[PDB]
Amino acid sequence: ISLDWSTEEVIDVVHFFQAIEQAYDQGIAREDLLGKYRRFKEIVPSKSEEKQLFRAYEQENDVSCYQTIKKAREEMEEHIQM
Amino acid sequence: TLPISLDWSTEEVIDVVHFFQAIEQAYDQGIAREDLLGKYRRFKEIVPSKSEEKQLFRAYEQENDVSCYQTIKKAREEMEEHIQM
Ligand SMILES: [Mg+2]
Repeated sequence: ISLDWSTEEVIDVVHFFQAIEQAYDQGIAREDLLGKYRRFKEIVPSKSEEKQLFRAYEQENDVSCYQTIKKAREEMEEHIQM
Repeated sequence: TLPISLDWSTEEVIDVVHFFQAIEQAYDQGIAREDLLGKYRRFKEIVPSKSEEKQLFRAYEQENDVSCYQTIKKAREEMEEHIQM
């Protein structure tokens, strides 16, 4: 059973997608991006919901939320640029 | 015609498992268009190669009465949210 979001949670999710965009712009610190992702997953624990949000966001933006986060999780590079 | 070998992470294996389960769900009680496509999108993140995708669909369909192509095609082209094959 899923839980509805508080206004604070909505903002945290907005910040997450803005972090993804930042990765494709001037870049973002690994620690920053992972922190935004950690928070995103606290709010969206469902793997299915995550996939739906990622696809919906990518429909209008030429980015890959999955590949960006995968890189941040697996690589030790301090600065991430997609 | 090269013999395919797949190198996926643990989570990616499960993402692929969820994709095929999604296709099966479409033939059972049905599934939401958005969920199905979300899982197909992830499948393509893991299997960007069209040749690998084609062979995986074939491998699954050889033992399961479903059509990955028909299901995703219908989902992509039609607007109804509830998809049932
Ligand atoms: Mg409710």
